[PDB]
Amino acid sequence: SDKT
Amino acid sequence: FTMEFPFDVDALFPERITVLDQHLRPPAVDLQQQIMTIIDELGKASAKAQNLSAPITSASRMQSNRHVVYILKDSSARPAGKGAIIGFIKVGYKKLFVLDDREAHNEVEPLCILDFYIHESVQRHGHGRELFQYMLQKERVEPHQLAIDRPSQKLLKFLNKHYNLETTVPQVNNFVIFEGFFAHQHPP
Ligand SMILES: *SCCNC(=O)CCNC(=O)[C@H](O)C(C)(C)COP(=O)(O)OP(=O)(O)OC[C@H]1O[C@@H](n2cnc3c(N)ncnc32)[C@H](O)[C@@H]1OP(=O)(O)O
Repeated sequence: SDKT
Repeated sequence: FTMEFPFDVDALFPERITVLDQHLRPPAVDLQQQIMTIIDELGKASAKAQNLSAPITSASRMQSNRHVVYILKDSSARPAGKGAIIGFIKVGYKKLFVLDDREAHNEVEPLCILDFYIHESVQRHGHGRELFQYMLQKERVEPHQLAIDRPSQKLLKFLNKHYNLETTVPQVNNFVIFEGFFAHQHPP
């Protein structure tokens, strides 16, 4: 995930 | 991001939806930098809209990954006369291990929705659905086969309204999947  | 740029978006992007990969090839005075600027501004706007502290989409990140971006231009005439950009959706395949409802950890590599944004002024005008449909068709995937990186509640409502998707088993990897994703499940 890049939304972390 | 205001949708408009100091160059002619219609000349740059002749088609309604433009699909770009890590090479960021201009369709056929640095047209590639025009594209990079558009992606940079789109990513910054999307991050702001999702309460993120920094962009997850940028020209440099496109160049260093295997993601694909679909960019929707404005098909109307603007007063400034140089076209405009409505929004984008960015996708990429990723290896994940996902838990099902039968206590199995399934190794998968689904197409993932990684970033998705429509300019605030023209949200809820159908542009997101148009973009999503075009992406489904080009990628040859059905909605329930997707995983989504940390979806906003806006997107979950969008997916439920347009495609009747319902989330399935919660995961520990920050991705969300929907009923139908597993082989023993059925799409809605
Ligand atoms: S995972 C990150 C997704 N991106 C964001 O959350 C960023 C902000 N939102 C957007 O960029 C767009 O609103 C997205 C979520 C991409 C959807 O695009 P559109 O707004 O263009 O969607 P359509 O007009 O095609 O469909 C409208 C339906 O979508 C859901 N929805 C949109 N906006 C909201 C808000 N603010 N709150 C709840 N749900 C929302 C609704 O189901 C909406 O249907 P309506 O008829 O407008 O009720």
